[PDB]
Amino acid sequence: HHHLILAPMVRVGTLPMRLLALDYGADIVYCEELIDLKMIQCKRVVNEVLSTVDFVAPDDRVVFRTCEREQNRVVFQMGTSDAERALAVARLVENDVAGIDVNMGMGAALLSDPDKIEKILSTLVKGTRRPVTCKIRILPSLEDTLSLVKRIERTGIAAIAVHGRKREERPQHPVSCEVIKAIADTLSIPVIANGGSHDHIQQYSDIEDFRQATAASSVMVARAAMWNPSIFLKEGLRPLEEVMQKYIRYAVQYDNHYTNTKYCLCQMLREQLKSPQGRLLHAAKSSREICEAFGLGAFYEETTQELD
Ligand SMILES: Cc1cc2nc3c(=O)[nH]c(=O)nc-3n(C[C@H](O)[C@H](O)[C@H](O)COP(=O)(O)O)c2cc1C
Ligand SMILES: [Cl-]
Repeated sequence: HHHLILAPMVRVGTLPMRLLALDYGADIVYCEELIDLKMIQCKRVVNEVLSTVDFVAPDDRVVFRTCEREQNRVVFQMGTSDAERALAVARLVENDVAGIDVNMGMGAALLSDPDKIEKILSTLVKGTRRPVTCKIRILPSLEDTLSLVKRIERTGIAAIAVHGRKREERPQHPVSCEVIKAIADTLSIPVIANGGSHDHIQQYSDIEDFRQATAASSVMVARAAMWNPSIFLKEGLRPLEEVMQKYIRYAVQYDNHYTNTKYCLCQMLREQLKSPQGRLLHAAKSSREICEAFGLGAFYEETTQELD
């Protein structure tokens, strides 16, 4: 069995989506990118009410929320440009996560500064027992990409995710499978293929096809999982209505901010946002209003009473 990974996605990658992807067969779940400058201000809070581990900012906002169900499968992705700050964030979350990822697709800007990438990654590798990973974008020239990935490997990281697109490449531009294959061949660490949604990934069987075309260790899915998290289910895609209700149940059970639930459902609805249900969802001013838009009003009242 080759690993099915939920790609890190800002706003999308909150707890309900990670748990939903796990239900449908994802082996590893990356969280949304969280900026180190925000994380360093947080305190670890055990939440008995929700049975979660919360990372709470001084304004009482829960920045990251995790639970036991995903403890051995959640990869924390940080946005960082400083090694000491990166390590302090890693030290905060390491007991509640299975991996620490560094965003290098801060982000794309880091690829132009390999001394910084190297400093941050080597500091993380030496500072935590958790496997350290990074997610990169391919460089304009193959030789530069190959030198870069070898230099990153020499830091001691556990694996590398490769989005087969260059910094200036829009989602409409095709992915470079041949470049991902060149990286996988030159490295002894696992290489995770990425950048395959829509153009290559529309159904489950497409995942293994993308892995074989890139000769990679595993596949990381973003857009296709965002549109329908049941993309990870070997038996085939589940009806969207069924997936959205399953999503809302987790959003309510783990007290997800209604604007975040609304955003994730909007991403799944796509063209169906013009339907009466898509309209009810856009108008929703609370979690109860999202639930009533999807026939989960009674579930909301029952769940709420138990949590209160
Ligand atoms: C809504 C959205 C948010 C994203 N946020 C992140 C992020 O937090 N971290 C990251 O490294 N990449 C982020 N990405 C990039 C994806 O992880 C991924 O590299 C890209 O979508 C290509 O994979 P795909 O073809 O499976 O969608 C984001 C992509 C989308 C669609
Ligand atoms: Cl990216």
